[PDB]
Amino acid sequence: LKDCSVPNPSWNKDLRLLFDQFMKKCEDGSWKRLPSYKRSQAQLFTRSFDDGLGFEYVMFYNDIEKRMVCLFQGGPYLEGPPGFIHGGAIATMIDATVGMCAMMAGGIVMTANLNINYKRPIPLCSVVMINSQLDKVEGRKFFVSCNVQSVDEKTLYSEATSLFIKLNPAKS
Amino acid sequence: LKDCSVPNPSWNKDLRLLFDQFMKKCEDGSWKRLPSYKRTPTEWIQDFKTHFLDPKSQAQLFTRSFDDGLGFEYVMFYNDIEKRMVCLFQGGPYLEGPPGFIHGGAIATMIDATVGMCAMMAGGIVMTANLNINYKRPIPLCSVVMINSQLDKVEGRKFFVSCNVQSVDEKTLYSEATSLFIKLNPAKSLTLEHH
Ligand SMILES: CCCCCCCCC[C@@H](O)CSCCNC(=O)CCNC(=O)[C@H](O)C(C)(C)COP(=O)(O)OP(=O)(O)OC[C@H]1O[C@@H](n2cnc3c(N)ncnc32)[C@H](O)[C@@H]1OP(=O)(O)O
Ligand SMILES: CCCCCCCCC[C@@H](O)CSCCNC(=O)CCNC(=O)[C@H](O)C(C)(C)COP(=O)(O)OP(=O)(O)OC[C@H]1O[C@@H](n2cnc3c(N)ncnc32)[C@H](O)[C@@H]1OP(=O)(O)O
Repeated sequence: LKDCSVPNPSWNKDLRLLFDQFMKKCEDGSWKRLPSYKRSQAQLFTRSFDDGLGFEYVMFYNDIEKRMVCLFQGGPYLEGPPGFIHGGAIATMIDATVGMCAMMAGGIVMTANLNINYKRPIPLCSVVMINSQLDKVEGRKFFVSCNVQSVDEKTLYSEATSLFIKLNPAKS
Repeated sequence: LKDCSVPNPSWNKDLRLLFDQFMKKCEDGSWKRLPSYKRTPTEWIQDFKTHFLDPKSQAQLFTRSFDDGLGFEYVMFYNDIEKRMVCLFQGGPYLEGPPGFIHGGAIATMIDATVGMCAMMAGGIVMTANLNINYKRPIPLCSVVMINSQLDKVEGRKFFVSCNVQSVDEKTLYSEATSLFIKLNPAKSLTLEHH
């Protein structure tokens, strides 16, 4: 049972720096780091590449603010347009972030809607901040939105909205 | 240039039988099989870098980064007169999200791949601007689905594509999506559109 949401030697300096800043944020308990594990042959999609090759990320959650931040570094195996991250790898990390935000707020959910605007392409081996927030809850409906930005927060790469439906275990 | 859109021992009978059916559809010439590779063909890399975007590898196509059967297994067939691209897709165990089912991002990925390849046939080098997915029913691991996309309208550099994700018998609708793709303006050119 290995935790992948901790620094390894594939991590760019920018990702290490940001991770350290968010670990400091965790000092008073207002933020908290989420461990992540690999998982027949079935494995978690975002944790199925070797180190550095696929998704490298850590999530930090702020309960008071119902906010999830994903620090994310995309490896060479996530390529779409030459030199950039595939639009589906972006959707994947968006979904994993906004979904985990809903799940920390309110428990088990599944994505019903995912609406992504790609504003600027993301360079392969770059590091981004996915910042999501729970906007409103309406019964079983969780409305989470987010944005993907450069580490320095100058560049806006993507914006997304999403709807998660809390499952009713007495039905599934 | 090894073609990954051909049958291999991981392809279950439904993927294999549905490949044969679309291969039959290709005989009259109305449909055509697309190849797919682990890496973009060097002609398109050259074109892309030299005229559009170069950010200054082990690089390989996201959808083709899994060994046989574990990830995305797929083939695309295109109909030019219908402006319609169909992807036959089988999702392996490494695509798991909810236990037993394909991750929403791996569904988004195969949707993006399909609608994106549809936009490219009509528009050349394009990139995703919007991708709007409704996930209606969960897709079980190792199931074979069809992604059916069509180009709905072209307006300047805008290509609007729709699609559906369906079971082989078409009775179960897993997902539906809409999308906007945008034909890239070369880096050294003006557009010269409104704005
Ligand atoms: C052969 C095998 C190879 C395999 C291939 C392998 C892999 C395949 C690769 C795959 O992985 C798929 S690429 C997947 C990842 N995609 C991206 O990263 C795209 C990032 N975005 C951009 O680079 C730019 O934003 C883009 C180039 C898209 C547009 O940038 P520009 O060109 O500068 O566009 P303008 O800003 O002048 O806007 C143009 C018009 O569009 C409108 N518009 C724009 N965005 C919109 C939105 N989100 N909703 C609604 N509308 C939107 C806008 O209002 C305007 O309309 P008007 O206002 O009516 O004029
Ligand atoms: C699982 C553990 C996580 C693992 C960790 C991995 C994590 C990675 C995460 C990824 O893996 C992602 S989870 C994997 C990807 N997700 C899926 O495949 C979900 C497929 N969908 C479904 O199973 C069902 O549609 C769902 C369970 C979503 C809802 O099924 P039901 O329970 O039958 O709910 P109802 O259908 O009665 O509708 C409920 C309400 O929502 C409204 N609505 C529904 N869809 C809508 C849409 N698209 N737009 C707008 N609205 C929509 C609807 O109008 C209704 O509203 P009201 O009638 O006004 O109340």
